[PDB]
Amino acid sequence: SMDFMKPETVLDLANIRQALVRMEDTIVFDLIERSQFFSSPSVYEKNKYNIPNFDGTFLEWALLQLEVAHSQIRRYEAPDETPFFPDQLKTPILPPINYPKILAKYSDEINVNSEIMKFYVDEIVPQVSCGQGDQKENLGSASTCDIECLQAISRRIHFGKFVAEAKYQSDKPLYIKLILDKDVKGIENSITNSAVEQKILERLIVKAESYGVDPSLKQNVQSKVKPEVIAKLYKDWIIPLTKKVEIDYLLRRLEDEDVELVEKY
Amino acid sequence: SMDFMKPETVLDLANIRQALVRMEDTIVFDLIERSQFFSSPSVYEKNKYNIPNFDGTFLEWALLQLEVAHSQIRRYEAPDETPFFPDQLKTPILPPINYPKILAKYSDEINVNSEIMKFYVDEIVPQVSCGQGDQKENLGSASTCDIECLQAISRRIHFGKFVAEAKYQSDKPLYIKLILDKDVKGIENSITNSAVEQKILERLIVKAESYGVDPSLKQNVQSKVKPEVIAKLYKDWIIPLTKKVEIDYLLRRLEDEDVELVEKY
Ligand SMILES: N[C@@H](Cc1c[nH]c2ccccc12)C(=O)O
Ligand SMILES: N[C@@H](Cc1c[nH]c2ccccc12)C(=O)O
Ligand SMILES: [Mg+2]
Ligand SMILES: [Mg+2]
Ligand SMILES: [Mg+2]
Repeated sequence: SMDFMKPETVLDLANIRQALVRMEDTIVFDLIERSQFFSSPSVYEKNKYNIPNFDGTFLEWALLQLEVAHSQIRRYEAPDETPFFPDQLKTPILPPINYPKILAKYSDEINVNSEIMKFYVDEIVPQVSCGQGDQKENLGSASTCDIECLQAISRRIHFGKFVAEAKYQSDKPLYIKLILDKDVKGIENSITNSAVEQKILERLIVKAESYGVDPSLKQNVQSKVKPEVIAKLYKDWIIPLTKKVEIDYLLRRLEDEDVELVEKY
Repeated sequence: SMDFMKPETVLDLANIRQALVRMEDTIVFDLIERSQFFSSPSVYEKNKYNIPNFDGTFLEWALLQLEVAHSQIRRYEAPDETPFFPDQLKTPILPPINYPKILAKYSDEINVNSEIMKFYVDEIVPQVSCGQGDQKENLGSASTCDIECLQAISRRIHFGKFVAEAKYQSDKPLYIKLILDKDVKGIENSITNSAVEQKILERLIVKAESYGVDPSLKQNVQSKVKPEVIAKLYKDWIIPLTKKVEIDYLLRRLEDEDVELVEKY
């Protein structure tokens, strides 16, 4: 029932988990589409193409163009959108959506898109690609799929901000105590549910099978993305980084609280 | 095993079959992602928003921005990409890929993207959207999903150029006699296989259920996109328009053959 014009429907743990489940499908679809192309080392080589006045990889350059264009139509006014190039965005040409306040004022500074870009290129691309290879005529196709994947993974991971804020407002006296202690381990314990995480991993295995296998053949019955690769993407990267976002958000949460935490400290 | 650097592997009717089948997954995935948003009438209303120096809908404006950016990196030098705005593209900033010749010289002139935009907006959007209504904070999200859908559908329909050229080269003598005699029905009969059409259709219904139903919930099983809507999309629009591309390609095929056609004359 998530409605970003109604904060109470966004800061609802049941609505949040339902959206997270739906994001599993989105991410799996995007990886399956990226599995159409080879490892494509040229996409991720720094300045392989001497694009004038630009420094970086081809993927970074194509991502920068999309981000710049999407900033013109307010994509990063949304609280569930976190840009990879926050300093290079331009003023939108459409008037503001004017979202209600949901997250604390500093929330845009919680940005781990650099670590996402790093593990996506170094760990995921080699594992979801259909093979090792570099086809010049698929430079653009592969990098567009990369962008789709990168933006779905970044949305999922930075959704931890909504998880953290909803958890904060359900139990302010506990979290005020933890934040003033800087009890990083305590914060992690308060947000972690290992049993739920294992059941996410198991549902991902079945989604990779059901979405990644053509349902017309039962003679070449392999999934076009390895299910354990999908499960490992969450276990090793997406879930730990979501918690880092949540922890970093809470550690600064008293910056945007009334000094009536003198009551609870 | 299509290698667009190898013409013999592209004009392989078996290789074309597999690529069209792989495109079924891509289209179903995109419609499934579009089904997250409402019918969004504001996206498709002409000149609704205050966008300088432009006449059209917001979707058309956003699609134009993308096509212009992608043309800078040679997307429409590819013979399997057909632009929606062919007269508004920009000069590429990268040197060309240099594709070998696969299709006839006039191939870029057969372009049914106007028809695709029309039936997508008028017939597909209302049937896949989660409901009727506008949601201002999802104008961007819904338009981007539309663009993914439109580009996947356009690529599938304009793939009929490769189909026609592959058929033409498999049995030349047959087709010239037909093209010489302006028999659109005889050409239509030679390229139509109704039995395979019913088979891709039955596969689509199964694909819609496998990709659109959360497999952890496989009593109330509700697909994200109605299986009958995906079937009717191919039956009423995609298949007929692909054949239209094929006939219009073959009807002009003699423009790119030396006049030793006089043999078959
Ligand atoms: N596959 C071709 C054409 C293409 C498809 N989508 C693209 C997006 C961007 C650039 C190019 C493309 C290429 O990579 O060049
Ligand atoms: N949902 C918001 C933010 C957003 C997400 N993806 C987008 C893509 C383009 C533009 C905006 C967005 C909007 O449509 O405004
Ligand atoms: Mg997607
Ligand atoms: Mg090659
Ligand atoms: Mg897609």
